[PDB]
Amino acid sequence: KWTYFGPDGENSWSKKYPSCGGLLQSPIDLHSDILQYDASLTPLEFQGYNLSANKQFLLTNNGHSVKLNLPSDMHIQGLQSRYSATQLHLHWGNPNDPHGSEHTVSGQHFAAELHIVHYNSDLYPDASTASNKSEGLAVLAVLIEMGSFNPSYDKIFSHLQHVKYKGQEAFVPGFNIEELLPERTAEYYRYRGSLTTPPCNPTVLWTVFRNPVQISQEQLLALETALYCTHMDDPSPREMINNFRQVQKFDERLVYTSFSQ
Amino acid sequence: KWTYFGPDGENSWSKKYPSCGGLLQSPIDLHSDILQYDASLTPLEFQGYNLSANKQFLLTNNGHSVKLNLPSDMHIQGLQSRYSATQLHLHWGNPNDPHGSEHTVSGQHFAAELHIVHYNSDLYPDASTASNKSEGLAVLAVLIEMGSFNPSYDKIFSHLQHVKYKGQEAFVPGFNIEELLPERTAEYYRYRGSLTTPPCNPTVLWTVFRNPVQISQEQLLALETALYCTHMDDPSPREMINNFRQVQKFDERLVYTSFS
Ligand SMILES: NS(=O)(=O)c1c(F)c(F)c(S(=O)(=O)CCO)c(N[C@H]2CCc3ccccc32)c1F
Ligand SMILES: NS(=O)(=O)c1c(F)c(F)c(S(=O)(=O)CCO)c(N[C@H]2CCc3ccccc32)c1F
Ligand SMILES: [Zn+2]
Ligand SMILES: [Zn+2]
Repeated sequence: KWTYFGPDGENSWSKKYPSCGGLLQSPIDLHSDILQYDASLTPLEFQGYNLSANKQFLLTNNGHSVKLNLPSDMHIQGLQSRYSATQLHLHWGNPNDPHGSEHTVSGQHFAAELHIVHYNSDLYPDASTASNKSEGLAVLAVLIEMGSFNPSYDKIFSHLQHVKYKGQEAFVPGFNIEELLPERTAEYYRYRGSLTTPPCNPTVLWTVFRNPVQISQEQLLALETALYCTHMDDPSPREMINNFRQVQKFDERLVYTSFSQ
Repeated sequence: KWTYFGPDGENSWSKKYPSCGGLLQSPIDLHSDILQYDASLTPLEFQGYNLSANKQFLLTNNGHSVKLNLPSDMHIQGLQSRYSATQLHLHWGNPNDPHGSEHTVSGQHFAAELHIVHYNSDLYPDASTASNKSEGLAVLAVLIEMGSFNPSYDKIFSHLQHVKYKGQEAFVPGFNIEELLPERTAEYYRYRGSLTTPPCNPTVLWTVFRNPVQISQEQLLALETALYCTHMDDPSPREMINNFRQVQKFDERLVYTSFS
């Protein structure tokens, strides 16, 4: 029953999940002293991201997150193995402090953050298996700032009032997930880190795009007010707010960039 | 035994020291959204800070930071109770990322940070006893940036090579500790928080001065490279670097400022 607030919050995770106190932890602050240009970081290609509108995909509130399941024919090409999609989810703040990205940039939080989780499907038959293995997971991260209304993100947000409580599931028609990515996807930060929730496995190759996307104040307010960590019938409801982890020590790591300036 | 790096680092402090996972944890980012002017916050008076140059004060490396012992006649006046000095110490990063303050300002780290710890001597006999009690401690924090050479900080830093390893100790002749405080000490942030090291008791009234001080690039590099966490005969030595805690969540709370 880990949480992001109170006795069971982040400084206590490592009591039950030892990797959360181990090395290579994410998220981190992306700042100049630890950035190094790497010309071998060539463009990723996003394959089968255009999910058919006539198909539908499962949206679930598991109490800690809201995730959309993605099909294994969706993949990223460019890495040293194929990585297939398994799910996407978000992280965000609260109505009175809409600053809940996980990674920060020169010490500043963005409003929210989208993660698209993939696993090495060349080597493993499912993401759970991959998650304990060296470079088993690759997660793409999109920074989200308060700005213009975003119709593509709204294809997800329009379904949240239907997965308002833990254990609830809804179906989302397919759309082109590439619409959720920012401009100039060839410009990104890359680093070795971990899951940012229990069990904090240090098995993730992170790609954080350099450019943020925008969603509106009203979309952030919906996202921040729609969802609960607890079941529909729980007599001690908890809102699902401020579901991001603080940034972590670097432990001598660098972050490699595909952009030189 | 706790450290700042590896399996014994900050995220595992709460196993042995449960307050590190509880309420009112420090340090925090001081940013505009959470700042509120409070006209009640008047200037502190630093009494007994001009330490006898005929007295010596113990500097020790405890494996976590370098600390100078301070005398109980040194005190802050201006708070509801008298708070008497017990020790000062510093936190810093490393020469590849030289930004190791504990508090940040609009998400930005300073080079380093000086803390002068005090305890409520009106209510408790010594800082150890106060440290887990209501209203027990008060810490002053000075932000440090690279700039001009600082003679006064050099009164401490010139002794660092004598306290290189864990368990080593040196003597520092009294000097005026107020020389380590910045300009316009009436300007400060105040908030209720905790120790930033085990046992992380939530018993600290924090005062962080608005203005930083300067030390030279050579002085900052000395601080970053002079000390180890380990004993002299340890086959696996460890540099004392990056001895600062990551900022904590601070939600539905204000930091009060003595300035607008
Ligand atoms: N920010 S993040 O990308 O690190 C990240 C999460 F933020 C997050 F919430 C979840 S979870 O499964 O919904 C919560 C745990 O129950 C996962 N899922 C993890 C749990 C273990 C596992 C195994 C295979 C694929 C994904 C995950 C996750 F990878
Ligand atoms: N950043 S800080 O101001 O919170 C702070 C420290 F950063 C730090 F390193 C120390 S310590 O004594 O050197 C190491 C054991 O905590 C202390 N000392 C505290 C620990 C408990 C205690 C008891 C009596 C006097 C001082 C302290 C500390 F208050
Ligand atoms: Zn995530
Ligand atoms: Zn300190």
